[PDB]
Parts: sequence; C-alpha cells; structure tokens
Amino acid sequence: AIAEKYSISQRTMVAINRVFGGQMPGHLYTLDYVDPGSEFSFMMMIYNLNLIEGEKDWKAKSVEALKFLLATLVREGIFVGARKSVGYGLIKLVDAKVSLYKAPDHLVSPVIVKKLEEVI
Amino acid sequence: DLLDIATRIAISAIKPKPKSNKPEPYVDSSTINSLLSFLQSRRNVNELLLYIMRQAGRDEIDEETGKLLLASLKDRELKDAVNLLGYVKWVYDTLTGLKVNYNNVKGVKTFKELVNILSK
Amino acid sequence: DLLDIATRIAISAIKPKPKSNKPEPYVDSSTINSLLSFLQSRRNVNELLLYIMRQAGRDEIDEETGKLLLASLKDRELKDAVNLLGYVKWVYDTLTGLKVNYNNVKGVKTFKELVNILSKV
RNA sequence: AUUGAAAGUUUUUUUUUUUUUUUUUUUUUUUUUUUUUUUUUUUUUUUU
Repeated sequence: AIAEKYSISQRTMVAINRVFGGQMPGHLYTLDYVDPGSEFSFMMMIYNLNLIEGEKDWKAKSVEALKFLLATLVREGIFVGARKSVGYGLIKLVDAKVSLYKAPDHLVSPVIVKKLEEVI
Repeated sequence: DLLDIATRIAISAIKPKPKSNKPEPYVDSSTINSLLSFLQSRRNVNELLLYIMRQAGRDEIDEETGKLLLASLKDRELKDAVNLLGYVKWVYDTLTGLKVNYNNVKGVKTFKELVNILSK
Repeated sequence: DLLDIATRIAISAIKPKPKSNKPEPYVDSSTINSLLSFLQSRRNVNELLLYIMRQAGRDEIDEETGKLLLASLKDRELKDAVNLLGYVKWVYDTLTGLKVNYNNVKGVKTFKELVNILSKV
C-alpha cells in the first residue's frame, strides 16, 4: 500500500530520570513518521471464498472470520507499525469496492461489484 | 549534474565560522537535517526557500551559501529538490566526519575533484 | 588483477578496531553487505563513492581502507565495480570464518600469496 | 611387375517429452523534550 498525500514528520522523545526528575540522560531518540491522515492504495485478493453470497456450511466460520476482520479494519482499524503502544500507527479502510469474479460464467468480467460496507 | 552543485554548496557551507572560540563549520548538521525534515513535512519548494532565507537572515548560514542554495532551488521539482538536499547532507556529513580542512577544498567545483582529494 | 586489489582492501579492512573491548576487525560484514546492496539498488558508481565516504566519516570504516576503495572505484565501470565488491566480500568472509590473525596476514599484497599462506597452514 | 586385380563399411534416424525453487515469517520491545531565570530598575501631575 503506497501513499499519495503523505507527509513525513519527525518527533523527538527523551526520557526522564526518576531520581532528579527532568534531567535528560542522553537517551534522545528522534523517529520518523507519516502525517496523521494520508491515502493508501489497498488491494487484496481472496480465492475460493465467496463473500457476497457466502458458503453454506462447507469449511465455514472462515468467511465469518474474514468478515469479522474486515469489519474491525473498517470501523475500528487495526494497529500496525513500530511503536504501536503510544498510539503510533492506526490504519483504517474508509471505503472499498468489492468485486467478485467467478470462473465459469466470466472471470475477467466482474460478476457483482458492491461497496465493502454492504458486505459487512 | 546535481552532485556537482551539492559539492559546491557543501564546500561553501563548510567555511569556518568567524568569531568562534573553536574552529567549527559556519553551518551545523542540525540545520541541514532541519532543512530535510522541513522539506519532507511541507512538501513544497516555496516555503522551503522561505525557511532557508529566514535561517540565512538569522545567522548560521553563510550569505554565499544561502545565495547558492536559492539559485539551485529557484526552479526545481520536489523530487529533484529532495535528491539535491540528500546529496548535500551526505556530502556535508562526509566533510565533517573526515575533518577535512577548508583551505584544501576552496578550489573544488565538481564531485570528482573532491573524491580525488579525499582519496589522496 | 582485481583479486589482488580485493585482497589488499580486505586486509586493510580486517585490521583490529581500537577502543573495542572484543577482538574484531575494524569493519563488519554488515558494512560490506550494505555496500553491495546499495550499489545494486542505486546502480551508480558516484553514489557508491558517496556511501563509502559517509561510512568512513561515521568512524566505522578505516580511513586507509576508504582511500583504497575510492582509489579503486574511480574511472571504473559498474560491472568491474560489482566484481571488485564481490571479491572483497568473499575475501573478507573467508578471513572472518578462518579467524586469520591480522598480524601475520598484513604483510601480503598478492592474492596468490594469500592462497599460499592459507594452503601452507 | 606379388598367384592378382578393383571396389569409401557406406548410407538413413534432432537425446526428445512430462516439472513455477515453492509454502509458512508484522524490523518490534522499552524511554514524559525537562531543568535552573520575579517583565525588573530610573521619573514629585505638574509653572508666568
């Protein structure tokens, strides 16, 4: 997922010695970041797992797990990145067209195209 | 080439700082890293030139160094600007780490001449 | 030929690093791998020279080794530079794996001499 | 001037087909940009 309206921001964080509070013990580390808000080109392929129609009962609970993951990504958004504990790194999928391609009728031509919101 | 311009501007910026207790460059690496960070964050050339001019007015940047930077970045694309700034930062870092004397690099105009001087 | 240059460069780069509490060469295999990767990715010789100069200025590459590298990698083709860097990496890896002492190996300036030294003992 | 000789071991045949160096593997775990500094001193709401 490459970025388009990105912007690199540098943040400098230093520690505070517990004894004699306030002194910087020289652990001054500066890290690079992306701007809070920038589009990313997301593309994902899933094979042999119907989502728009779903599978009846064969190897099920995998479609449910995938839908749960997608719902978490869309509404809440997962945490990725280097720090991931001080809030650095929280991606979210705003909108995504879900295009279904079926082999027998027409694989190149999409069968059903729907927005991801209706899928979940 | 961009590298020749980068070497020339780094040489102009490695001039000794007048009226200093110790022999040190007139321009510090912190300024160069700030230039890089500002260009990455703002992602434009106009306010980058504005910041360069403000720094030059507030000392810490040689007048000829600022003039060369302004002439180089007067009309340049963002990618070309960041490439030039990265080259300048690397050349300045090399000069500082090598503790190269200014008087021996007052006549270099290209990158090949500087490379030969460093090798010999 | 190129192998002699590579051997001399590796010998210069394998000199013990002062102010280091553990016996190790002045440079590290990570530096050589970074050199090769940078040359492959950037596909430019002048950028490689800039990388070498910055690594030398970072007080992690011996100044004599840096001078040798800069002397060798000027007016030289990209393919020749790649071959020389590969030879340097292989010789350095061999010396590191064999734990060759720098004291008894700094006196050789020919690849054949190094081969004879390794074969004899 | 051999009992005495004059005949290419030659023609002809593709070492070819089947097979994705592939699956799995988040360069993350930790660290408060704080810390010492009084917007202070000088000046008569006033004369022919």
